Amino acid sequence: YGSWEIDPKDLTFLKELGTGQFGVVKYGKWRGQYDVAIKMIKEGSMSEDEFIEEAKVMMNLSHEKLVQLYGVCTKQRPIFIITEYMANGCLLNYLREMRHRFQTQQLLEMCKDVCEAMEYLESKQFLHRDLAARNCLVNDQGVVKVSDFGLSKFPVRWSPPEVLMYSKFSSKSDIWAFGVLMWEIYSLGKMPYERFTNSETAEHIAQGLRLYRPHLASEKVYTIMYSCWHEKADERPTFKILLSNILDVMDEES
Ligand SMILES: Nc1nccn2c([C@@H]3CC[C@H]4COC(=O)N4C3)nc(-c3ccc(C(=O)Nc4cc(C(F)(F)F)ccn4)cc3)c12
Ligand SMILES: CN(C)CCCC(=O)N1CCC[C@H]1c1nc(-c2ccc(C(=O)Nc3nccs3)cc2)c2c(N)nccn12
Repeated sequence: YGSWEIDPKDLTFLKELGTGQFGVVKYGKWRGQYDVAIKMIKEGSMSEDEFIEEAKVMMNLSHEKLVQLYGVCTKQRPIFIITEYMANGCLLNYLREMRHRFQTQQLLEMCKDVCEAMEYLESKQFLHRDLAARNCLVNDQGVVKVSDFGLSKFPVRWSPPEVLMYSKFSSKSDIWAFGVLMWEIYSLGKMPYERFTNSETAEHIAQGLRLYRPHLASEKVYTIMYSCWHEKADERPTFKILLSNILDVMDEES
């Protein structure tokens, strides 16, 4: 993989962070100085050679609000993925930690960070295909970044009606999921439609049921997340519009 190939001799493992979706993740250093996360691609977990379109995606996409790939160690097994280190870990766990006592301006900033990454992915005509708080990470400064981008159990509770009924994926199904991710942020990590199963959620969504306004979301913030859930996909905003709406609310409320 040319310049993306990292020499595993340059890595030093400092602590196991936990079992990531797809293998063990560890905090470590590159050439003793740079902080990195090291994902060990689990042995025979998914397909490899042909499935390495995910590395082509990680190697061609780059944004300040996307978790950055630094390199790979593929001349060995298990394969290592070296990425930017996100000290506060997964957004969903970060939201659930009641000790942060978040103010609403901090929650809207988390939405803006994700919206910026998504406007960038929209501009490259790329679909995340699993946008949710579980796939976002938080760095030491509280900056949220989107990870596992377009990786590749179906995320029923983040899907619009046309996806659940017809597998109609579009930029608008990522808009819908983003509205659900804003709801996860403003509810401090509640499971969307927490009283329902996936099957009950799909039928209620087809019937026009929508997630309620979380207590911490103002009417203006709620209007932004609710605009992502229009039944007609063409009536949902673009990520550029959502970003301008979020910036307007931050200037007004803050
Ligand atoms: N960069 C990270 N920093 C800190 C913590 N991190 C965790 C924690 C694991 C334990 C759970 C538990 O608690 C918590 O906070 N969690 C988060 N995962 C990642 C992380 C590291 C690397 C990747 C990664 O390699 N992504 C990738 C890989 C592919 C590829 F190549 F394999 F196809 C394609 C697309 N994306 C993903 C997440 C990171
Ligand atoms: C050489 N000097 C700078 C040493 C810096 C220290 C260094 O080399 N480090 C520190 C951590 C692991 C290792 C490492 N980092 C990277 C990397 C790649 C892209 C961007 C980026 O920002 N890309 C963007 N693309 C578009 C927009 S921004 C940032 C970093 C790479 C790489 N491509 N191959 C091998 C090793 N690599």
